[PDB]
Amino acid sequence: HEPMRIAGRLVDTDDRVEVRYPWNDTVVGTVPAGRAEHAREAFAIAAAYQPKLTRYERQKILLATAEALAARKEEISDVITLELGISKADSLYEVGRAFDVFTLAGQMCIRDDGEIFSCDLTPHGKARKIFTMREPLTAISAITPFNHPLNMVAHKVAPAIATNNCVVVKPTELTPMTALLLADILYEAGLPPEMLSVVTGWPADIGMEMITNPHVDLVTFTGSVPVGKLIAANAHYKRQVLELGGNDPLIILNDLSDDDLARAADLAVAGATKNSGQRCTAVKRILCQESVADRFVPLVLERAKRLRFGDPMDRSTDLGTVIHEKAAALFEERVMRAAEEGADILYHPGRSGALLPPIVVDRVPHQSDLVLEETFGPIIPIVRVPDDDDATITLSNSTAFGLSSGVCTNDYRRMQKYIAGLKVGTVNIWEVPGYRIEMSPFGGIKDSGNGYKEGVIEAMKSFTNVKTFSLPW
Amino acid sequence: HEPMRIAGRLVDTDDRVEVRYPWNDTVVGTVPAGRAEHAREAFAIAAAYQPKLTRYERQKILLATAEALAARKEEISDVITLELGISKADSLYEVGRAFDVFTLAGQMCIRDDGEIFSCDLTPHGKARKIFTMREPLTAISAITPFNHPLNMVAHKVAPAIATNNCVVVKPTELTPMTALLLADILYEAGLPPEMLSVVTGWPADIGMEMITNPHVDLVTFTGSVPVGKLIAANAHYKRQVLELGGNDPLIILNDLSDDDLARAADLAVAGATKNSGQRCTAVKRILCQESVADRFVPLVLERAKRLRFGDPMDRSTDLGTVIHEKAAALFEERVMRAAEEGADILYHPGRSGALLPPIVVDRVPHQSDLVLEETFGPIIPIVRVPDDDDATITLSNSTAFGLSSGVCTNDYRRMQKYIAGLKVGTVNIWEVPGYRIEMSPFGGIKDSGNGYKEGVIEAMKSFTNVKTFSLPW
Repeated sequence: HEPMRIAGRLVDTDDRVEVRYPWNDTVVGTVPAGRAEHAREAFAIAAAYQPKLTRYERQKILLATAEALAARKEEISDVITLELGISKADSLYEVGRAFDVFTLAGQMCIRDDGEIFSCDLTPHGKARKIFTMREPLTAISAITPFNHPLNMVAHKVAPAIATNNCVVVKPTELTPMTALLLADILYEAGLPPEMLSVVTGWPADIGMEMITNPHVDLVTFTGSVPVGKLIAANAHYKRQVLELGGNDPLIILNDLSDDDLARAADLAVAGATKNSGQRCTAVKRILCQESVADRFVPLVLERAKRLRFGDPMDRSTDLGTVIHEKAAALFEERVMRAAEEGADILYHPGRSGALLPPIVVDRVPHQSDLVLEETFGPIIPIVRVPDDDDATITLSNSTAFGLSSGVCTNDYRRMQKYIAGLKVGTVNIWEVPGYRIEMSPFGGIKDSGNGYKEGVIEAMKSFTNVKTFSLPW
Repeated sequence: HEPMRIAGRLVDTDDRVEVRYPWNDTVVGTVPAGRAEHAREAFAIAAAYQPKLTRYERQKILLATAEALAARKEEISDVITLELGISKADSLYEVGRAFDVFTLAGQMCIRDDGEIFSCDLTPHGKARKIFTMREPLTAISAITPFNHPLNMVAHKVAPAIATNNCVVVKPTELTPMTALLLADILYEAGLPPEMLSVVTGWPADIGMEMITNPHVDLVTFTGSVPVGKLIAANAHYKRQVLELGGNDPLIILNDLSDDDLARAADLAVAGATKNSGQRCTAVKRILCQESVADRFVPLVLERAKRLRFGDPMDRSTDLGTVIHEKAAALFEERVMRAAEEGADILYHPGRSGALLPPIVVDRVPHQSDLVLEETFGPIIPIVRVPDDDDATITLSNSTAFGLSSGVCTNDYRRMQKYIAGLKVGTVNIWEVPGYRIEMSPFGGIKDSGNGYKEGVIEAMKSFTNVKTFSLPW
């Protein structure tokens, strides 16, 4: 039972949004069905407040938050698992990521990336210097998805704090409780309350206000392509940082030894199945060159069978549920359909509500919905691709997405060919597409994002205006 | 009489857009009334062509262009003056600016701003490095205003060349001939023709295609607020760099000696009247603190009276016309009206068609349209402000714009207070708002721009995607 947090105040409403635990579809919490007026108030407070925190004070708040996350991780991951349905293993891991986000944002506070230009450069030159500096925006709108109820909020809120911005968060109504808890932690860690609000409600009531409120200088959104494209249409003349899906490959080249195939298999399974496969950067396509497929697939199969799927609150569970039963149903459907198109299902112990096992499918036609569309579940789909890198690259690039990628090979020449040729934001050699540090530049192209980078450092830049000034010299 | 330049080809149409010389309203040229299909063809060519120029080759082209601009400056400034009506003095100066743009873009080519991250940073760390690199976009759409028929095209086209992009430019139908000439110079300088097209036509025909063409990854536009806002609304899910007007102050603080007032007066008159006052960063509001106004105003008056305004092709003319007679009429109107509201017209030798003298007006109510609106002409309007910096800053910040500013003072404390307090993209101490180098970060906030920086360096970043790659280490 959680009210909204509007600049530190608990704000309630009559109507409720029920939050259900996807494992057994029971109500585990309720939050307000907030309305435009609530967001509107949150933004007015945000706009009127001018943060004056020193970099030291910002760092203290961010580092205090990091410890609170560590200290309370069991509690916080319980909340995550209860609304999202991912295993405690995955949700404990999420708290670790959020711990990194706050720690790195805290540490980046001592950093000033100002520049200096000399002006006596051309025939038009002058004896003068130009200096750079950053300033915060009026207010920032953050809209977050169900997949990382904690880490997604952390990524949007920590850089805002670090830069003396005021942010208003609207988490998805599917997983709003983690956000509300994070706000409480932040207020306790000493954040001036005006710097953060978390509002909840139905998209038809409060969603549009997040996009159109006149005080909002920047909308930062992570979510689906259709909602993303909608936002891009409706947030006129506001800066927008849009992080949409991925359809990311793990590419297995034919130079690999059997030992290496086994490591690549480890990556494939982990990358496909972590967070119940609910990552923009999950392995959604395992592109295996024909030559090595017969050796590779059995290794994948063997690993997929070891995974324990079931009760997410059980600490020995590897793989919990996906967000809900109809997502699970849709994913299994895409599997069945691939099979009818010629795919070979190797492992499928059966779906149970929102609980999908780590289904292994081989010889997936790469046109088939399963892999052409983004499939946001723990499917392990192997697409057999030619023993030709140009063909492999063209195939890898043939979807509407372009976020991240993983390539397993020991041949440098081929490595750099893929690095140069994949149309994506990130190419990871010998790691899953999902691999990054919380502060490296993160973002996709094509349908994966509108082309701006995120991660702690780029978010901090993104959340400021550069002001220049020049002095006689 | 000039055709469009579509990837090096001369492309004509039956219907013509007449280009008129604002000095005497006669037709000096004609260009095609291009249509959506022409733009569409330019963009298809752009998208299909993958530039492979080395950085060396790019630099050669850019630097060869610079020398052609210097070599042909008399010819080029003639073309500018004949379609825009600014004095030869101003149009020669414009060629110098474009000379700088190409020179600096050329020299910035040897630069690689790639970064390296170590990954062994947290408990989730790995023995790995992440590396950064930049890649060009599919196609860039550039839309330019009448203001700087040459320099505005230069700023959009040079960084595109420098980054192996393909750009399609649509100059305003008011001053399209300079753009067409620059395209010819670029082709001669060795640019692969696919990398540049210049199309012309009515906004109602070809304008929208520039905004919505599916190959366009980025729209870069400089122009009016209304047209800017329209573009922001219509270019869904495209990156947009929007540079709108300014309403920029020159602020005269009360610490100044009479000697310093005289220098400040020089800045006020130059900043107000240069390019016939047709700069987004023109001095449009001279905010003089009361204490010094009686000493300052006469110094302004005296300098305004020295300006020679008349035939733009006369080399001793300082001040040519504005873009057309109805703009001129609108600006004079705002002056009359300010006078009715209590302003004091000190010098106004009379308007003649599009030719506006450098009108000096004192005691301008700062609510009056003349200074509250952007007045894009060589008006010299003095607004008397209180001997209070907080009031001065609040007044300066009270318009819908926020681009640049100038502050004349010798008191460091007050300097830094204005630097921190003015809500603008740039604060120039002891220079006009318009002062910058062609490669320093340039851009406004509020109604002045959508919040992204331009100038050669930021443009180059803007016109690329950052791709990261990581290697086991």
